[PDB]
Amino acid sequence: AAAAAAQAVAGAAPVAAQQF
Repeated sequence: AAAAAAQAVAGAAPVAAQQF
């Protein structure tokens, strides 16, 4: 669970950064 959690956030982060 931890590894997956972390990986989804790492991947998502920069996307959100481009829009807000």
